[PDB]
Amino acid sequence: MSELEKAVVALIDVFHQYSGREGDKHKLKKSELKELINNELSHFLEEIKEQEVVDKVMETLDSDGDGECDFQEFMAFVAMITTACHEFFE
Amino acid sequence: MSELEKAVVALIDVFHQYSGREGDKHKLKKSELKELINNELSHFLEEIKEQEVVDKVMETLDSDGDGECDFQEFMAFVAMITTACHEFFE
Ligand SMILES: N=C(N)c1ccc(OCCCCCOc2ccc(C(=N)N)cc2)cc1
Ligand SMILES: N=C(N)c1ccc(OCCCCCOc2ccc(C(=N)N)cc2)cc1
Ligand SMILES: N=C(N)c1ccc(OCCCCCOc2ccc(C(=N)N)cc2)cc1
Ligand SMILES: N=C(N)c1ccc(OCCCCCOc2ccc(C(=N)N)cc2)cc1
Ligand SMILES: [Ca+2]
Ligand SMILES: [Ca+2]
Ligand SMILES: [Ca+2]
Ligand SMILES: [Ca+2]
Repeated sequence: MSELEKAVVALIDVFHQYSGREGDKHKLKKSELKELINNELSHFLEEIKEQEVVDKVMETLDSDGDGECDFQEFMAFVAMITTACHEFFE
Repeated sequence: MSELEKAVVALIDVFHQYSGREGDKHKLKKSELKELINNELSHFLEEIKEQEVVDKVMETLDSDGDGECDFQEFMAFVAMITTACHEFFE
């Protein structure tokens, strides 16, 4: 597999390392999303320590109002992160 | 860096391995997009041999009508691919 192809599976891998931990196995609730960010995006994103900060990140990502981040909402999150990296973090 | 963090840079790396080859250094024209697909997505996508097929893929990706695929349009492409992989390719 190519680097692109490996990167694609890595995106799917990380979603499920976190999504299956609690409740709905196919969505990241706030507590799972916090965990993912703090453990998998520690170099790209400031550590989330306040519940308020998890809420605001989840409000941004949650396009269907169920209070959770599903896979396509996660893909939009990845697009935000990648775009920011691409821009050398503003 | 985490696997997620490495995957993010890999997405940026591959865009530029192909985007800088011809013309506008920050966009993939059809010929660059064909090259990327055939060389970097050979396990996920059928090889493109016909110009018609490049055109139709580019028509799908090109949201601002400039006939080229920029970075955010590339990110949507990646979202399509990842979603398809996630779905075990329908
Ligand atoms: N030895 C290690 N484990 C290690 C140390 C640093 C590292 O770094 C990778 C480069 C990331 C570049 C970080 O760039 C920014 C700038 C601003 C913001 C912001 N506040 N929005 C966020 C990120 C990777 C691994
Ligand atoms: N194999 C490679 N090419 C490559 C591999 C690792 C790397 O490590 C970057 C550490 C993260 C810091 C921010 O990463 C970027 C990278 C590229 C762009 C860009 N060209 N837009 C913008 C931001 C950089 C390039
Ligand atoms: N030894 C090698 N170099 C190698 C061989 C196979 C491989 O495979 C990875 C798994 C990809 C699974 C492929 O699954 C589909 C199913 C349907 C379509 C479709 N027609 N849309 C596209 C892809 C990777 C490396
Ligand atoms: N470290 C890992 N976990 C892992 C690493 C590599 C891998 O190789 C898959 C080859 C590509 C074939 C299609 O890949 C997928 C993978 C996961 C899902 C899913 N769970 N939705 C859907 C499709 C699978 C899992
Ligand atoms: Ca869950
Ligand atoms: Ca949602
Ligand atoms: Ca170009
Ligand atoms: Ca365009």
